Amino acid sequence: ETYRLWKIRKTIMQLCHDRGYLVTQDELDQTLEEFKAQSGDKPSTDLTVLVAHNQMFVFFPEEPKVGIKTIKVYCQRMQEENITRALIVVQQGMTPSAKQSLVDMAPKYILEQFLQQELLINITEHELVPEHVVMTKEEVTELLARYKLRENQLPRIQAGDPVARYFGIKRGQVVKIIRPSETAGRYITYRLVQ
Amino acid sequence: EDVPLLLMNPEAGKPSDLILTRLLVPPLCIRPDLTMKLTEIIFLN
Amino acid sequence: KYKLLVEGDNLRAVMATHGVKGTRTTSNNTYEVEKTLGIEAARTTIINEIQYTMVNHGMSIDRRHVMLLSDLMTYKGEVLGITRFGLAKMKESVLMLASFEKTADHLFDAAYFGQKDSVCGVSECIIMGIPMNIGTGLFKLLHKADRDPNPPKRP
Amino acid sequence: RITTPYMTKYERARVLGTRALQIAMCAPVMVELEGETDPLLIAMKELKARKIPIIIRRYLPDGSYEDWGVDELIIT
Amino acid sequence: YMQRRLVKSLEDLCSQYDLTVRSSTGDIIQFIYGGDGLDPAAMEGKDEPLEFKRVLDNIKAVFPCPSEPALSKNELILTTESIMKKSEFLCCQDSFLQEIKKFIKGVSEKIKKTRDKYGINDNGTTEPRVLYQLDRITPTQVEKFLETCRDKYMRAQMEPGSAVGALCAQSIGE
Amino acid sequence: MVLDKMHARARGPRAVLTRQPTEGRSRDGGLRLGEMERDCLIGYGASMLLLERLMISSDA
RNA sequence: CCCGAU
DNA sequence: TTCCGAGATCAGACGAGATCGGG
DNA sequence: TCGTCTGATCTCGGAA
Repeated sequence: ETYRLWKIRKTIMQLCHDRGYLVTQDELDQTLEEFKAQSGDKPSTDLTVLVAHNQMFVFFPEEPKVGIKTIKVYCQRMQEENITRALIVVQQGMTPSAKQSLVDMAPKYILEQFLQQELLINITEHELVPEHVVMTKEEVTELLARYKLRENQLPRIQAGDPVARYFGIKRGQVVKIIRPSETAGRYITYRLVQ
Repeated sequence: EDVPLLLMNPEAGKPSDLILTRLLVPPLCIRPDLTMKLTEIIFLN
Repeated sequence: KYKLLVEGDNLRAVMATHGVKGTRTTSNNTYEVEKTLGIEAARTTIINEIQYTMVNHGMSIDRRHVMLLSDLMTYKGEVLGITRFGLAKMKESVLMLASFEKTADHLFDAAYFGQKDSVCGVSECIIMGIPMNIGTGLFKLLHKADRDPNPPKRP
Repeated sequence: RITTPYMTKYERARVLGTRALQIAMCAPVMVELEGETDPLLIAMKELKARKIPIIIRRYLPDGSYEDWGVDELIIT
Repeated sequence: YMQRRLVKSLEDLCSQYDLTVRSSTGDIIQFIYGGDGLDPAAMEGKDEPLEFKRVLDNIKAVFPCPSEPALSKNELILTTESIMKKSEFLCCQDSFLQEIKKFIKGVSEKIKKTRDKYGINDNGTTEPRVLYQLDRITPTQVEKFLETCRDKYMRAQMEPGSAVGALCAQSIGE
Repeated sequence: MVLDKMHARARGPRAVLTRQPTEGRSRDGGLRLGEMERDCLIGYGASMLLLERLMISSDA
């Protein structure tokens, strides 16, 4: 069962390694035996990560449907620690009034939301999903210039896409996609985000 | 002020002409049975 | 070796269960790959599930045709299927939509908005009788006769 | 200088397209022709001798252009 | 009907002159057409523009060069590097230019496997003279092999402005 | 028999409403270069043909 | 609208 | 007690090769 | 001829 309360912790510490934080390598890969230290207790929140950039704050609220009050439990410690980004990894989903509470408090703190079974597989290492790479601000200006393209007019990926929501991308950024082929393997495509 | 907010580009047309108080009849050169619907209007007019 | 195929739709609830390596599992419903696995996996299923059903019927085809059809179908954010409805979300010009289905609504609605369309593509340059810019009308030709920007006269 | 140095089949068609219609309006012929009365057959004699008074204006789609003489191209 | 819906969306695409494929409104669909910018029409079987086994045997038969040294495995990889970076092969993107190189070494090892069995190439003279016609690849051929595989690759590009989607709508619809 | 079906129309009657050539051989014909054959003429890339074939020699 | 051709 | 928001459940749309031939 | 997508009302449920 614990193949989750571990692989979720395995996934988000693959996730926030891809987003460019400083997770030490031994903290990244755990076998289940390294997580069997806590394995009997948590079925019958003791799981909350703070990592900083080279700072996000994940949450596993044990409530199935996270209400506004459950967000408000750590709205205050969000602004206490002066942390700017957060994650709320939920069990079932948010209550349909609570998702606005994210976008009401939009530009101050970020706090993206994931489901549990959305995160149980690392979609980056899926065979169908190619290697998205977020490009820098100067990597856009050498793109647009070479193709003589305005920022718009690039192929577009949604902001609520599962890989844009993975990599944590606001509007206006451009990902670089390395689609693998058979003759070349380096078929590179870019995508502006919506 | 509130004409562009209904997305009607007012250089093309304001909302007062979504309804018909006059009506263009098409020219005779593009109808040498729609004439019969025109005279049915002026009967009822 | 063993695998298991389902007749279902709930993809990420299948992808996340214990025992299934969710890194290697595909669908044939290109929307449930788009909702779950991003757009780029939804591009690769539209490549695959056409090239799977085309080699099944004999009927060999280049991938470069399907690599274009998929890449048109998913380049504006989400997978835009080629129906009457997907054309509205793909094209801006009216007469190209108006030459397709729903000629009544697409012409009145673009009169409600003040829709300035330029005349491009081929479904409008054929209607207007302009030489289309797709193909032989892309470039244009000059003449190579004797000319120069000359000096003027002293005034 | 960056586009393909091969004359495409859409450029050979229109260069033969308008050099036929030019020579069907009494243009000066560049090939000292040998009895061909079809103006299109004169134009392919103009192309193979590489004497066509035409410069292709190739439009990169941003709006910039790039000229190419029909002498300066590799026909098939 | 499915021919009609397909071509009423896909008609206004053409590969522009900077190899990009754009819509009528300027928006990019593909950055190169189909990854390599190659015609499916001119494309050879296996979705590859050359099928190098056929071209090399064609070159050996169109140009058999008698009175030629035909030494190999020590010169073949050396002539195929001296020719390949020689004022040319810049427009060949190096995914194709790898594919010649992995084929040339693939036929370079086929030579040494035969010369492993017999017939040392000490200077190109053994006493049975016929043995040097086992895998003859003499350097008049291998330079004509490259000047053909370049030009067959350069010719079978997508010609700019070619109604690329209109080819696609027929090739799915038919 | 091909005598009932041989047909050619150089330039003849046009329809009174839309000024295109008429439909039928009994009315001196003109056969519809349909919209499916429009895409064939698109896919060849022949641009100046389609202006000639759908504006010059049909509705000038 | 029928019929018929492909 | 309140209720503001949201998943559930009907009703209406406007599509569905191409041409040619004659009564 | 259903077949489709759309968009319009109800109701059991959580937050303040």
